[PDB]
Amino acid sequence: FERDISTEIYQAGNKPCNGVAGFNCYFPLRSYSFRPTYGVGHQPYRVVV
Amino acid sequence: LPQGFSALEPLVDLPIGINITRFQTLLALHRSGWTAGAAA
Amino acid sequence: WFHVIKRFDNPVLPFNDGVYFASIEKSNIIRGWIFGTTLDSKTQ
Ligand SMILES: *[C@@H]1O[C@H](CO)[C@@H](O)[C@H](O)[C@H]1NC(C)=O
Repeated sequence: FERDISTEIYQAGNKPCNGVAGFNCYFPLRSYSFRPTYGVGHQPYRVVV
Repeated sequence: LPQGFSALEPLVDLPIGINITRFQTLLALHRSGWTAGAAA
Repeated sequence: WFHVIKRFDNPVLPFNDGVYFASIEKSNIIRGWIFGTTLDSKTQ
């Protein structure tokens, strides 16, 4: 039950990213991009616990 | 700190859920620099 | 042990599995507390 909303740039390698994208510097968040043409496994689902 | 025994009754429970690593106290300064009381 | 009287010592103390806080005081100098990780606006 831990929520993390930090937008700091992930440091994949050892070179510092300094908040900008670069070599071994990827944004921690990706987009699902839900589409009807996608497969059943890739289809969006709403989960309530 | 005096001798003796005393038990602390529960006071509050909050579902805040955030990660905690550091803390700092808060003082009530009075302007009558500044003049403040003595506390420990 | 910290004393306030000038004596103005409000450092950022570390947090751990728990904290025991004691205050010998009169006239309510100590008011409240702040908790967090980076103590800035970036984190909760
Ligand atoms: C809580 O925050 C501190 C300071 O940013 C960090 O070092 C620690 O890893 C965090 N806790 C978790 C479980 O990530």
